[PDB]
Amino acid sequence: MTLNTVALELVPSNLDLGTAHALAELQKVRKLAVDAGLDGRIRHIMIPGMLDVLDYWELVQRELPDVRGLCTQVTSFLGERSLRRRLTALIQHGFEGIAFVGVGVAPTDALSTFSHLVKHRGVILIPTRDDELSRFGFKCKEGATFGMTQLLYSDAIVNFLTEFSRNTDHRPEILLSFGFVPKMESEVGLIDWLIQDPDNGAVATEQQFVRRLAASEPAQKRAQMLDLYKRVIDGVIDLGFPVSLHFEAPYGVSAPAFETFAAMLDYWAPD
Repeated sequence: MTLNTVALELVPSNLDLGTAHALAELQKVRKLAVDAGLDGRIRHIMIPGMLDVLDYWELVQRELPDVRGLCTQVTSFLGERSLRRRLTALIQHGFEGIAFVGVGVAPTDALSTFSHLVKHRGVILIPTRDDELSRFGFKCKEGATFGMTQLLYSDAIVNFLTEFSRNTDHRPEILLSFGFVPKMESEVGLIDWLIQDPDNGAVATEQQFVRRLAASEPAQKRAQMLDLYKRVIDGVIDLGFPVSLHFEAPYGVSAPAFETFAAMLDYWAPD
């Protein structure tokens, strides 16, 4: 009924670099996972749609043997029969959960139509986004099984879920998203761009917290991020929602990223 999982996001490698490179990067991921002692603690790989998700997933299984598959599927460009063909192929090839996203079939319509084909049906949850209490409450009403959060760089998710758990009896599984921030974010600013909301403040707060983990040194950066992880976990796991974890490395998975992920799991891991 629930996934109760630790999901590592592996973005598919672009076709230009070739299949040998993609497999080489996957052997690196597998080996860095064993490095940090995560080689049994990560149960799922989350492969987002933009390689096709089915093609990368076959590569992933050849080098990451201990993992099952989650993915993202855009719905707004497929008819119901074509989308049913796509979701069926994804389930048949070993995907256990699908987040329905969109820019055709509307995502919230797919949440109800495919409730018996797809057992775990997700939406994106952005706790700081305006109007999210009703938007996320509508998506659950339409049949969302889990909410995968935007990258979390504050504790706004704590107040979001507490007020959500009081205004409705919906208890969807929450995939808490934590993203490692390398010093290289100082120059590229990819993570800062991903979470932007032009005039939010709460977001601005998150953005400030990101530029610091970047400017911080690896020892303290891990501690500052871990401080936020424990504040979120302590303010959430008792609320009645099934909680899972979504680990991201937007710049590419690295040994520092995995030791930060291992530190989070060492404090609390789902089950």
